[PDB]
Amino acid sequence: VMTQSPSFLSASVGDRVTITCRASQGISSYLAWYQQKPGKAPKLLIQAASTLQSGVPSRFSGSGSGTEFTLTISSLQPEDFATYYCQQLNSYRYTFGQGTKVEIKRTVAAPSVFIFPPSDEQLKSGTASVVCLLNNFYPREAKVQWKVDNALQSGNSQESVTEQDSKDSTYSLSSTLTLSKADYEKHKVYACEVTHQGLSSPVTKSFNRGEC
Amino acid sequence: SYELTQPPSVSVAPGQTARITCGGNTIGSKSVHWYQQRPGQAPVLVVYDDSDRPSGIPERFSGSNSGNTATLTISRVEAGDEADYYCQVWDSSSDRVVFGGGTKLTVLGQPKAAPTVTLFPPSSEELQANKATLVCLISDFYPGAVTVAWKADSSPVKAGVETTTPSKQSNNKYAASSYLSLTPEQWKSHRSYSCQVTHEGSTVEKTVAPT
Amino acid sequence: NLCPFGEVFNATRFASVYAWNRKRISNCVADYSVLYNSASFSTFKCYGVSPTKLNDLCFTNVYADSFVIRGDEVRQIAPGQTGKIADYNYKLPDDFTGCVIAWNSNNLDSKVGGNYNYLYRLFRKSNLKPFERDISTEIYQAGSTPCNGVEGFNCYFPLQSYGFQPTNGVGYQPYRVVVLSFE
Amino acid sequence: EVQLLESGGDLIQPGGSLRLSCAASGVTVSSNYMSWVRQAPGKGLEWVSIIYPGGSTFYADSVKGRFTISRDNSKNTLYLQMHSLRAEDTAVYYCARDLGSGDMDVWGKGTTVTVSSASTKGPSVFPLAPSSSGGTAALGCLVKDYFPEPVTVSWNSGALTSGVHTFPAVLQSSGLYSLSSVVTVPSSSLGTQTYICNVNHKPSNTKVDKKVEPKS
Amino acid sequence: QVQLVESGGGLVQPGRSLRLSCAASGFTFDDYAMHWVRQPPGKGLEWVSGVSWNSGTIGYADSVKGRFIISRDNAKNSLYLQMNSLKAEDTALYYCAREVGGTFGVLISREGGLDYWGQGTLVTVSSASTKGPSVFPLAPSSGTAALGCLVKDYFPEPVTVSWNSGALTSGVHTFPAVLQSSGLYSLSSVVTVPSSSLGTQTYICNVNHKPSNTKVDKKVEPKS
Ligand SMILES: *[C@@H]1O[C@H](CO)[C@@H](O)[C@H](O)[C@H]1NC(C)=O
Ligand code: NA
Repeated sequence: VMTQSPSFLSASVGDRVTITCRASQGISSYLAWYQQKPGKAPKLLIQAASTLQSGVPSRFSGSGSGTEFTLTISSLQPEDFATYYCQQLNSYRYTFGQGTKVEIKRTVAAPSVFIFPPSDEQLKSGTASVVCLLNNFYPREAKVQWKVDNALQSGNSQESVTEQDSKDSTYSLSSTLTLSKADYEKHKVYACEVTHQGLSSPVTKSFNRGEC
Repeated sequence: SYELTQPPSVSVAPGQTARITCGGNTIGSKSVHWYQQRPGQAPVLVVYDDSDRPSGIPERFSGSNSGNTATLTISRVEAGDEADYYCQVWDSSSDRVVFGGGTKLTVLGQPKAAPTVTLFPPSSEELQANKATLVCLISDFYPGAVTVAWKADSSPVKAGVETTTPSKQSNNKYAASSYLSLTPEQWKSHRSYSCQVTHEGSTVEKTVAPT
Repeated sequence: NLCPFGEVFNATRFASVYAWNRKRISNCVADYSVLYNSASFSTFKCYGVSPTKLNDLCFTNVYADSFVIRGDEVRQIAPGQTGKIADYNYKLPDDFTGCVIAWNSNNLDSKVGGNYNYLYRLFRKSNLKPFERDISTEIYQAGSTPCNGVEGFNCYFPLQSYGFQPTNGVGYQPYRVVVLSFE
Repeated sequence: EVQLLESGGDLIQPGGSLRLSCAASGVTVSSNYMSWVRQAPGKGLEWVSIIYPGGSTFYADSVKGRFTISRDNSKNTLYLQMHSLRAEDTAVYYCARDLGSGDMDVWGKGTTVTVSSASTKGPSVFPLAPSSSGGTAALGCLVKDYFPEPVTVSWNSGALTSGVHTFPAVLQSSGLYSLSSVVTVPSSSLGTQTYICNVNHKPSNTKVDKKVEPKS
Repeated sequence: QVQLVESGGGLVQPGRSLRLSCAASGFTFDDYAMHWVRQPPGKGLEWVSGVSWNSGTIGYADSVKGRFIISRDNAKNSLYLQMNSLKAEDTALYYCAREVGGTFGVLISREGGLDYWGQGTLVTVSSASTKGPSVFPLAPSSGTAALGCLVKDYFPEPVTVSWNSGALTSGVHTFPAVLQSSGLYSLSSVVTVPSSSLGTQTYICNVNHKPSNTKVDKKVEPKS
């Protein structure tokens, strides 16, 4: 088991980043570091714990021996934000680390909250999907609470988050409260309460069923 | 990195005894071996394990080892004993066999011999290939120091001259050879060419002529 | 007289696995009691013969093969095994009739700065035959274009150094192996 | 140049079998350590199998007895035979060249393998009509109840790209996927510019253009 | 009955490789330790590497550590020394020697020393190009008469000169080679023979330049 820490890491452009990879026992200097961006294949960075692969810029520095190994990026760059893995070398298992995701650190931004009632076309099918949107925010930690007639709904809503935007480094979240037609018509007020660091208080977007 | 230090040069008159030291940190704790090397030959073991001799080595060679200085003592020095000598030990710390810097043993009192000069004109085969080389050969002289000078008719020549450094022969004498590259037109223009070989003030001169 | 078992096992230094040494032993009475009654061996497996019941057996030739490998790689010194050692360095036949003896030698073969005396073969086109020895140092061509004896991309030196350090785990520590063969 | 092009990934039921290829150029498959490495959706890397240049093969414990690695020297191609597939085998499969010590310097683009018993279904595209938005409007499309992944969503046949957020799909309790694609547009262009989302689901040969209009 | 033949030397470009070999004969090879010792021209002896009776690598020179790999095959009574990433400071005459004694001997002995020594094989590390020599007869010009051969413009060292397939050794003296400003060596060898013997015995010098595969036998005779 390769214990890698931390799982997530926030840094700025030009910073000095340190990623730790700990083995349960001594592996001498048999360790490799990889860099993988979303949707791309992994890219070998450093082999033998301290040999920068040919072509990789001098920012990536590898060191460590015995049981603790570190990957050090001297000056972080916009193209360095990715997920980094460490691998045990010269072993029968070819064990990988869990991975360390390096993310960008910007100013806090509150999400633009929008709510969408289920369309009339979907209600004809016997199912109602209410959608709550959280647009362009940072950081990723956000809480979406569904309220139906002031009743907190848990157990019938799923949500999804985009990756960091390539331009403004913000996230967006979409929450879907899935009900059926009859359960949707037994109530009136439908709201999602959003709590985020960029909000002084939980903001709520609501609509009343039947009213425009 | 263990390091051995031998004197670069030692001079001993014939019939006397020579001492060649071999310094090192606690070298008395290690077995010291000595090797003789004659000019152009391969090394030959003469002393091993501080003070032992292989079969065929005269009893004149002896060795000692104590403290921080091992010594090679050769008694009744003959002229044939003039050669190079290296000491060697085993560095158990760095796992490496170490040799000394070497000691050139020179036997004094050798008579000053005049150089024997041999000069060859350019061969007819070389002249047909539009080249011309004069070969001046110097052998059987002592000491190993000689100044060579070429002459066209009666005027000197400095361009196109290559001369060896003196090298000791098997008989402890020295030899050398100088070469003068010319064109087939320069060799046939002058009436003669001369190779002057200076040695201890004395100058031996040989001359060749075209055809 | 007695067989020179003390020369091989108690040898000053052992060979690399790729250049594994072989000493032929014959015309001597072998006292195997010195071996199987020794509590200093970590690995001692015999194939086709019982260890204690060898003093009453005779053989035409007895071969002793010695080298040094990692502790993890000791399991490859056995019939029907695969791996860099069994495939590209020292291969035992499936019908092996002998014993394999190994012991930890971290106190002897490991250097602080990094040993250079123990190597292993990393690249090879095909697996070795049983009891085959390959000490060639030809540049291994891994790519489409030839190498003509020059390293570079897709042109790797076929040998690799272990670099035994004393701080390595027991799997990465050097183990002196001695393989006895009978026929 | 040097590249590894793998293919063969497809949707397959659990227990079934599939064969993946990996054609090589610039690297001799038979002369190198070749490995397969997979990556489950949203998870880390996992080494699967390796074949030594001498022919020896080694497998991971999760796939031992179910996966077989092999190669064709004449075609310079690596293979990964898979049988008795399980749901947890769903991953993106890469073929890589190992430099011997374990480090892999050459990678492919990867082929996707999805192991699931669920049947194929085209999605229903419902409009997320824009209402009152604040300083700017915000509408979208709900691509609900489809299997399997993936679906592609464009707006106005590609003419609208700025402000588009297509969210990752979520696996609903019914086993069908469902995502949403939204876009922010100026409130003044609501009654002038037409907005149509274009959803394509290749596994079901489904292509749907949904016209999103403000609700009255 | 105890000799150590060496080969594999020659000209090699800086950065390339070269594998030396040392054959043993007339003694039990798997009983003694074997060593490589090199010697640049005019410089001292530098121990390169060694290998014990059981093929155990036993250290390296600090300048060669990591680049040289020594090994032995007791079945072929031979020793090898693989040399990689060669540099100009590696240009030297490499010897091959055996060692009596302990530690790396077959048993618990002391330290007998480097017993027999081979003649060595010369390794030249240069980017220059190999060139075969040109042989010209040095005709005698009329006791005793002196004649010889001129081995002009060759690279690299060495060249071997004999006379009458080695049957003529008395009165022969082969001079060392020059190193002309053009970068090429030139050598000459002279024999002394009586004046009244020219018409009888023929004289032929045998020049061999292995690095360029050049063997020339030239007939020296009086001119005109
Ligand atoms: C090796 O030497 C030790 C003593 O140094 C001895 O006890 C042991 O029996 C020897 N083993 C062999 C195999 O000769
Ligand atoms: Na490697």
